Amino acid sequence: TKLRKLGRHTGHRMSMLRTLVSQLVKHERIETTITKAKEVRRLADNMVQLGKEGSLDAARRAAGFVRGDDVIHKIFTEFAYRYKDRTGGYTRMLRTRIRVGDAAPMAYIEFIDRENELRQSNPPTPQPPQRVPLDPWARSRLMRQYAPPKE
Amino acid sequence: HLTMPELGHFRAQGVPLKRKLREFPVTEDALLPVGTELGVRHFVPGQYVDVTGITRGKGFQGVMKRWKFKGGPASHGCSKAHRKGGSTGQRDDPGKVFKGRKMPGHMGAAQRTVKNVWVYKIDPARNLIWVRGQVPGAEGNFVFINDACYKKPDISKLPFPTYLAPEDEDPSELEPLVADLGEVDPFMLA
Amino acid sequence: AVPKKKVSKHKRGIRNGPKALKPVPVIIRCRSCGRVKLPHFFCCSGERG
Amino acid sequence: KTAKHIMQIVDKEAVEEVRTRREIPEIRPGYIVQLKVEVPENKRRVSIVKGIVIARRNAGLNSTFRIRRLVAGVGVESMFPLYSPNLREIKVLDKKRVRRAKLYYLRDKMN
Amino acid sequence: FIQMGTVLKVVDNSGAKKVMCIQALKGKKGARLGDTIVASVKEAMPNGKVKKGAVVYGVVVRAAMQRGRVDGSEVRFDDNAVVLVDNKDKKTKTDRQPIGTRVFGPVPHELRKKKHLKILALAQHIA
Amino acid sequence: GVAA
Amino acid sequence: RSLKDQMAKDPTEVIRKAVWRMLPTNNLRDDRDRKLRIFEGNEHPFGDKPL
RNA sequence: UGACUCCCAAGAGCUCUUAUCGACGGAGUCGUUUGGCACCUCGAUGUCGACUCAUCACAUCCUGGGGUUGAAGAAGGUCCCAAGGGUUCGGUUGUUCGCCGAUUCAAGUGGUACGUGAGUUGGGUUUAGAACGUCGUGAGACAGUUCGGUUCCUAUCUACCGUUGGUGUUAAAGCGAGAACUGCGAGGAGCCAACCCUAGUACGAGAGGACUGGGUUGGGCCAACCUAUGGUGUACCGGUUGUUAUGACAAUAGCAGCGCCGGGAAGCUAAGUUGGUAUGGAAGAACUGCUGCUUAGCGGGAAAUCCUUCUCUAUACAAGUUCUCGGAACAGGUUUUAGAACAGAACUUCGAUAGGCGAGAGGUGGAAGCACCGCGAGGUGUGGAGCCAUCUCGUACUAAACGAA
RNA sequence: UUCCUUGUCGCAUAAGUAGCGACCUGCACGAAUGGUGUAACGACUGCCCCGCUGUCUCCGACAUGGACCCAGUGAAAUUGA
Ligand SMILES: O=C(N[C@H](CO)[C@H](O)c1ccc([N+](=O)[O-])cc1)C(Cl)Cl
Ligand SMILES: [K+]
Ligand SMILES: [K+]
Ligand SMILES: [K+]
Ligand SMILES: [K+]
Ligand SMILES: [K+]
Ligand SMILES: [K+]
Ligand SMILES: [K+]
Ligand SMILES: [K+]
Ligand SMILES: [K+]
Ligand SMILES: [K+]
Ligand SMILES: [K+]
Ligand SMILES: [K+]
Ligand SMILES: [Mg+2]
Ligand SMILES: [Mg+2]
Ligand SMILES: [Mg+2]
Ligand SMILES: [Mg+2]
Ligand SMILES: [Mg+2]
Ligand SMILES: [Mg+2]
Ligand SMILES: [Mg+2]
Ligand SMILES: [Mg+2]
Ligand SMILES: [Mg+2]
Ligand SMILES: [Mg+2]
Ligand SMILES: [Mg+2]
Ligand SMILES: [Mg+2]
Ligand SMILES: [Mg+2]
Ligand SMILES: [Mg+2]
Ligand SMILES: [Mg+2]
Ligand SMILES: [Mg+2]
Ligand SMILES: [Mg+2]
Ligand SMILES: [Mg+2]
Ligand SMILES: [Mg+2]
Ligand SMILES: [Mg+2]
Ligand SMILES: [Mg+2]
Ligand SMILES: [Mg+2]
Ligand SMILES: [Mg+2]
Ligand SMILES: [Mg+2]
Ligand SMILES: [Mg+2]
Ligand SMILES: [Mg+2]
Ligand SMILES: [Mg+2]
Ligand SMILES: [Mg+2]
Ligand SMILES: [Mg+2]
Ligand SMILES: [Mg+2]
Ligand SMILES: [Mg+2]
Ligand SMILES: [Mg+2]
Ligand SMILES: [Mg+2]
Ligand SMILES: [Mg+2]
Ligand SMILES: [Mg+2]
Ligand SMILES: [Mg+2]
Ligand SMILES: [Mg+2]
Ligand SMILES: [Mg+2]
Ligand SMILES: [Mg+2]
Ligand SMILES: [Mg+2]
Ligand SMILES: [Mg+2]
Ligand SMILES: [Mg+2]
Ligand SMILES: [Mg+2]
Ligand SMILES: [Mg+2]
Ligand SMILES: [Mg+2]
Ligand SMILES: [Mg+2]
Ligand SMILES: [Mg+2]
Ligand SMILES: [Mg+2]
Ligand SMILES: [Zn+2]
Repeated sequence: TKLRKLGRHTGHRMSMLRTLVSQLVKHERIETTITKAKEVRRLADNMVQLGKEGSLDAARRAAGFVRGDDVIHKIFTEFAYRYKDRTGGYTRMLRTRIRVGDAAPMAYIEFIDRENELRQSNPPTPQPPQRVPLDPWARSRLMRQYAPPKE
Repeated sequence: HLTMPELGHFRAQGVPLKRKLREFPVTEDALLPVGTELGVRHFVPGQYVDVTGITRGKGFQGVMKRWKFKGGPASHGCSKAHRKGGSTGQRDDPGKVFKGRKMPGHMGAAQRTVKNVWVYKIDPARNLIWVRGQVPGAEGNFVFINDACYKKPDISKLPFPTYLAPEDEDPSELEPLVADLGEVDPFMLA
Repeated sequence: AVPKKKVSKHKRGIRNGPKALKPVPVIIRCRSCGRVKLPHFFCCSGERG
Repeated sequence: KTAKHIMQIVDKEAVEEVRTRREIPEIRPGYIVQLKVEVPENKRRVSIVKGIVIARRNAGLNSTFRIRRLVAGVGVESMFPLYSPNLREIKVLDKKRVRRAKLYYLRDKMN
Repeated sequence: FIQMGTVLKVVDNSGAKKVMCIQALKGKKGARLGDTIVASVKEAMPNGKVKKGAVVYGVVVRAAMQRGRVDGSEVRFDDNAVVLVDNKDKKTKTDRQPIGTRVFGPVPHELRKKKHLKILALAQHIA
Repeated sequence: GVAA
Repeated sequence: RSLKDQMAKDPTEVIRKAVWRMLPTNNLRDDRDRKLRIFEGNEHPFGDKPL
């Protein structure tokens, strides 16, 4: 994974990310720059996974990251009920406009599968069990193909 | 994956679609028809080959990395010229900088050839070849293997024009072939 | 270092030649809200959102 | 990705092939080991090395481990590849309790 | 790397105990294990074959920089130590006569490859 | 003498 | 490179270099050089032109 | 004046002028020494030495080929040919120079504003302070000594190192594009030592001791690579100090500019690991011989010259060749082995390109909760436990053609 | 304070135009423009030794701010063409 620096040192960067994730959980949709959203979505999914686990150690690890009591309660009750059957990808990021003043490309980022979302998301599907992969050579034998007849 | 001109080129030649193309000069008695499939048994274990590939990229780099310059001292009064090149010519005769002067610029990601690299092992079931040492390029990229020009192999042992594998062959019965080292121990006659 | 001579209009125009703007090949407008936008820009979601 | 997968398959097969021919026990830091080492540079001379494992690395066929011992009053550290064929015999004698995975403080500690 | 200014302990009975290296005989960066160095005697026993201030030859038998072998093994001692050999006969660029008669402490395996056979023979512990 |  | 080596390598370049340095130095020089066709042998393609 | 070359040859060389030299005297070459002149520059051309970076000449220091010897062999002397590649680290000195020490195949002589300060330094000389010796009545002076003393500039043009955009190269769709090449031409690479066999052979009274030919090990330089080793590894694992907050317990979070310690996978890198330091052809330098008979013809002949191996190259304007497409190629989005922008390469929904999720490898080192032992700090079990920087595999849940575009 | 001069000898170093101690041939020392010493003191000027280190052999990785790129605002010396 490419981890961005965002023009900040470590403490400022991590405090800004924790504030952004807390505000995303609180307001259910925020508009920010695209480069910040591309870093937010990973941690916003990690907190939902901690809430889906819901043990005491997960509660402690999530309280060591997010800010607020409304945030921790919402993650550990409402999101654990909502995203129970979904595997991953609880957030949607969409580019919207260009900011006057510094020409920054802006984007909505929101939690999915709720009322008043930007797009109708796919239904939650359980993952099929792990399949034993083929060898690269056995796959290369099956990957051989000819040009389609059109000319 | 292919554009329309390459799709048409493959469809006209009557071959399956490929990823990378290369052209090798041969003589008249070493030609092969269109559609011949070439394997690892084209090479014999124990011989030397030449590998050509695109080397690893370093980007824009300075003189101290590019050309192993010495630079300036880190102390003793030196000011803002720690890793610079120094002089770039003489004064007034010539009054110009000579061509080929070593200066910073883009480094690497060019084509290079490694000579006399040794074939150790051959696995024809999986079409793998174990070659001793280093090979220019990144992992996941393409290299091109010819015979060595410096240590030329034996004429009577190489398959010509290539190894013609029988069509009645199965990959179940193929064992990997190791290059013979002989019998006289190197570490004992010392 | 200072400029040795004055840059003429010919050289100034040649320098500023390649930096002129160019038109955009593809332009999308939403049929409902009527916003003129580039590809991959979100303006409206349809009804029964 | 396919190239790294190929490399992992090759390493797994090499390790499994060696493990059916030789008996190589699990080596951990803090263990006391005694092994028989043949040096091919010095006319294939075979000797016995006894020491304490202070470092380990798991890298497939190229796993390594470090031994610190005292010979004739002077401390010698030697590193051996685990699956090297010049390790004729390997035995574990004692398992001292440590709280680290690398025991590099033994160089300066007096005993 | 053993280079100009290194101070090395002496591990025979030649009468000297510490030396200061001047240069290595072959090699630009310095001397590795088994290499031959030129040195000057900094401290010596009151009775011995080598006096303080003499210029001597030596063979590095212990070095604190790790050395690799052809099977992928490494060896690393704790200090630097040499065994002095004679330098009055400069026509022999091969195995030299050691000055002393006894060699103390461990000796490396590299001396067979470097043709230090007499030091290897007079050795007691080889490690 | 001369001095800059 | 000596004249012997030049004649062994390519003989038409000798006549081309001899004529090129007697032609005047201006922008018509290559236009007039384009009209000089030199052949090593006695066979030329311009057989149907009014020679 | 200096350096170098040549002419004559008394004499030295046991004999013998010219192997090696060479008195008394002459003829030149070069532009590096010491000088002469005062032609350019005083509305400024920054001066010694060192560092970094070089490049040219050959009057050659080493390596290569030869003639002669007062050359038995080894080691040599002298002269001719040869500029492909090299030509060390330190002590006192500001030093150039030079002396010394340890090496080396050798530690060349000169030019390039005694190369190089809009590339670095500032020890000396050469401003203003102060002192010693000497000179001067004195103010002061002294290529006599000594301590101290501001080194500016954002690159317009030529030059050079890299990367791109446009455009000429009739084609038949006023034609526009994707690949695969040939190479006119240009660049790069060019080394050396030690030991062993031939051989204790040739030669020599003996002591000594080869040519040629073939291997082995090292050093220098050049091109690449990251499996292992070492270093780093600032959003990984643990330990711990001061303080503040969550009321306290329990567990954490901020700050001490990674708080400080012990490890650390990928990535980068050398101190690490690999590959080269060739072969064949042509023409030929000093020299060397053959035919002929005065004019010449021919053969052998070097680390040198030109092709061959490596890299770039059709803007190579006589503008090259082959295959293919015609809603073709582009653009936009997700990225990366690539990267300053640009460009390249992978994927773009009949899709694993990125994120998420699940499993495993790898790192750290034994989580929380519970129970037992102890007054307590603490110790033991459940348990190779818990956690996650990376890597691989499975999976369209999210974003890439959600383009009913 | 000594031109000749890196004077000569000793200590010290592998090697010392330096440093210390001698010698006297003092170009051109010398007694309140003070002579010879001197415990303590010095951001003064030399020399030697220990500990320590990227000053160096020989450089590498990482971290913050510029440099790079996009959107606003927008100088300077210089200039016969
Ligand atoms: O005057 C100077 N230079 C003049 C002209 O600029 C000339 O270059 C020069 C330089 C050095 C010099 N000298 O060393 O005696 C004399 C004149 C410098 Cl002071 Cl800038
Ligand atoms: K002037
Ligand atoms: K010679
Ligand atoms: K000779
Ligand atoms: K300068
Ligand atoms: K200038
Ligand atoms: K100009
Ligand atoms: K590493
Ligand atoms: K921590
Ligand atoms: K503070
Ligand atoms: K005086
Ligand atoms: K006094
Ligand atoms: K003071
Ligand atoms: Mg910024
Ligand atoms: Mg902090
Ligand atoms: Mg250097
Ligand atoms: Mg440096
Ligand atoms: Mg600085
Ligand atoms: Mg400054
Ligand atoms: Mg890799
Ligand atoms: Mg033309
Ligand atoms: Mg006049
Ligand atoms: Mg002027
Ligand atoms: Mg001026
Ligand atoms: Mg000559
Ligand atoms: Mg001889
Ligand atoms: Mg030269
Ligand atoms: Mg000193
Ligand atoms: Mg010096
Ligand atoms: Mg100069
Ligand atoms: Mg010069
Ligand atoms: Mg200059
Ligand atoms: Mg500057
Ligand atoms: Mg000064
Ligand atoms: Mg001064
Ligand atoms: Mg400056
Ligand atoms: Mg060519
Ligand atoms: Mg390199
Ligand atoms: Mg590595
Ligand atoms: Mg690795
Ligand atoms: Mg490591
Ligand atoms: Mg507590
Ligand atoms: Mg705080
Ligand atoms: Mg750390
Ligand atoms: Mg570490
Ligand atoms: Mg001839
Ligand atoms: Mg010939
Ligand atoms: Mg063209
Ligand atoms: Mg495209
Ligand atoms: Mg890009
Ligand atoms: Mg994926
Ligand atoms: Mg593990
Ligand atoms: Mg814990
Ligand atoms: Mg003096
Ligand atoms: Mg002396
Ligand atoms: Mg001094
Ligand atoms: Mg004195
Ligand atoms: Mg008086
Ligand atoms: Mg007086
Ligand atoms: Mg007084
Ligand atoms: Mg700029
Ligand atoms: Zn709209």
